[PDB]
Amino acid sequence: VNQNAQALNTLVKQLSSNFGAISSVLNDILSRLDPPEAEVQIDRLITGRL
Amino acid sequence: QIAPGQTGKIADYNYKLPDDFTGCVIAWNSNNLDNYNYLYRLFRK
Repeated sequence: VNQNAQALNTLVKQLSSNFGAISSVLNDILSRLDPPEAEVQIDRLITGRL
Repeated sequence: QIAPGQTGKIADYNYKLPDDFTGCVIAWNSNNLDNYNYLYRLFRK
């Protein structure tokens, strides 16, 4: 029970990690940057989450 | 401003290139060849 619940906690905690993007929040990257540069930041959160 | 995925008065309201434009951009001066006929747009909805 502990190992499944610690694994599911680490999995959600990893949304809020930056992976070298300029924010962990996908709405910061969307609202702050324009599409030419925002996509190159989003691919860091995609490849991190993935 | 004439490159894929850029912003400014021309590249937003007047003529825009996709972030996945496949191709090349070329320009040369025409001061000695071409004045007010050259219209461009300031604003858009």
